[PDB]
Amino acid sequence: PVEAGIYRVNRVVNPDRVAIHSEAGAGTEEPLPETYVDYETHPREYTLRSIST
Amino acid sequence: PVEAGIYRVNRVVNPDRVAIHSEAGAGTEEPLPETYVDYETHPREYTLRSIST
Amino acid sequence: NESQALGDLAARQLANATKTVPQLSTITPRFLLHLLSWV
Repeated sequence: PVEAGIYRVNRVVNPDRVAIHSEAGAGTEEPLPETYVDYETHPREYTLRSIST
Repeated sequence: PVEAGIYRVNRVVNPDRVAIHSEAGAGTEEPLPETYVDYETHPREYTLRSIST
Repeated sequence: NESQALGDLAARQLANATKTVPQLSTITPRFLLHLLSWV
């Protein structure tokens, strides 16, 4: 259901830019990466269309 | 079951003549089509036939 | 043109849009994490 005829689909942009750290062995005391999740500033919006007679 | 031995099958004629309006985008204030559903004036009638001895 | 009623562009300023949570395209079913047993 759409409450007022407008549907907005929000999407993540650049999913490859989220940085994670994984250790293979003998963990150290190095600084961790700092990141965030970015969104699209112009998401696609759907508005309902009519079929009538 | 047939109540009195006669079965009439009513059918729609010219189903392609029912006009509908569908909008692709940015709906306007244009007049809507006016239509109806037409029937066949001479439908086929089935009457039961006897198998007896 | 000479409009006879209120338009959609002006009318939608009073309406709330339905918003989804952000969609991540890198999500996978991750069947291996469900197939294994964890000790």
